[PDB]
Amino acid sequence: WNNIVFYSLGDVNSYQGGNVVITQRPQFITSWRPGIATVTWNQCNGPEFADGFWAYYREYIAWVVFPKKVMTQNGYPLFIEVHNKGSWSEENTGDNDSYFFLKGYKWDERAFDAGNLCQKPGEITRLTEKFDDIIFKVALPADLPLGDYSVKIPYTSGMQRHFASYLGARFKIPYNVAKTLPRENEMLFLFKNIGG
Ligand SMILES: CC(=O)N[C@H]1[C@H](O[C@H]2[C@@H](O)[C@@H](CO)O[C@H](O[C@@H]3[C@H](O)[C@@H](O)[C@H](O[C@H]4[C@H](O)[C@@H](O)[C@H](O)O[C@@H]4CO)O[C@@H]3CO)[C@@H]2O)O[C@H](CO)[C@H](O)[C@@H]1O
Repeated sequence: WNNIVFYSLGDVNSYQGGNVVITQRPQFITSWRPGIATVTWNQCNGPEFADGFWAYYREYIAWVVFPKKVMTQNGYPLFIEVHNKGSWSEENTGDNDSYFFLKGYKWDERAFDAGNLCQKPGEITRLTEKFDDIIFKVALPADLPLGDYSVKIPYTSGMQRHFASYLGARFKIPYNVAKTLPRENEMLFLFKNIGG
């Protein structure tokens, strides 16, 4: 059997880009913040609870799905580009609308730990793991009005936890499903367009 549960993080953060001109590509840093996660998706055909007497195997993969474009409040498109993905595995690069970053750091790990191996959507748990930052840069359209900007950029980040009854178990949430997961995180990108 295989049980996979996606635990979604949902913090809001700000990044000050300062004064910028439309010929520049201001950057912003997206950091992974340990916190409370909410199940937003699962797929299970195994047992619901492990009572401590039985073994199962863990495969954990961190995910970040980030938009390639975002509209400003006043109606202008900002183009998001990856500047430094750190150790993240940037995949499904052909998608026109979103970046997909994954970090599979645990696999084939046998455990007897008691717990709920298929929490339902809405359930929560605390994620204490830390992952690398991702630095993005933004291209501003030349026709962007001058002034202060506070751009809300929704995105998904979370932990895919896969429990299985056997060794060598592998599962990755399909990109097409991931792209649709609730985007509970928010980067609030601030900057003042002084021209150019
Ligand atoms: C679908 C698939 O399995 N392979 C694709 C691959 O998928 C892996 C990728 O998304 C990474 C990103 O971190 O996470 C998963 O794998 C983890 C580790 O990162 C990876 O190093 C490790 O590999 C070990 C393998 O499992 C062992 O059997 C082997 O003996 O030793 C290897 C190295 O130590 O595996 C884990 C698995 O959880 C994903 O599985 O991504 C690429 C890039 O897109 C491509 O699609 C592959 O087909």
